[PDB]
Amino acid sequence: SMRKKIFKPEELRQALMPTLEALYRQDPESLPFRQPVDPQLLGIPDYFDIVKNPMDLSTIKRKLDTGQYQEPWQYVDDVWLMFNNAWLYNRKTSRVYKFCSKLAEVFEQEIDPVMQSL
Ligand SMILES: CCOc1ccc(C(C)=O)cc1-c1cccc(-c2nn[nH]n2)c1
Ligand SMILES: CCOc1ccc(C(C)=O)cc1-c1cccc(-c2nn[nH]n2)c1
Repeated sequence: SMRKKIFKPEELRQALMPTLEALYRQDPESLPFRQPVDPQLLGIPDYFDIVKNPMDLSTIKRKLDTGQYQEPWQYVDDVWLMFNNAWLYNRKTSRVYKFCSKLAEVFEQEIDPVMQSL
């Protein structure tokens, strides 16, 4: 049979937190992603029009710590949401877009063997 595995939040934290840590350890590349974008402080008033579902590393980390992910796919979705938001909002020539691309390469490398082990 093809059984759907049940995951406990503390098990997801142990398995998935290292993949998030790998993003945070990229410096300077993770710096734009460590806290929610504040459009007022960054002077980008159109941000929340373009980005309907903001996401950032601090939110993902707190969701892992506090057990808000029932399934690993939800964590993976939040990470790709964060990256796709940044590629959407920022220009291809921009520092943040290029940092995003680096983080996404790191994430793809880290998430695949972890998800295979899960
Ligand atoms: C909430 C802010 O989190 C961070 C901030 C900065 C940095 C840096 C400087 O690298 C790392 C984290 C972070 C994140 C998740 C896991 C871990 C971690 N878990 N076990 N070892 N490291 C470390
Ligand atoms: C100067 C333009 O900032 C941004 C533009 C877009 C976005 C996003 C994620 O779409 C993020 C930031 C941002 C936010 C906080 C810190 C930093 C930062 N701190 N050190 N280096 N970069 C960069």
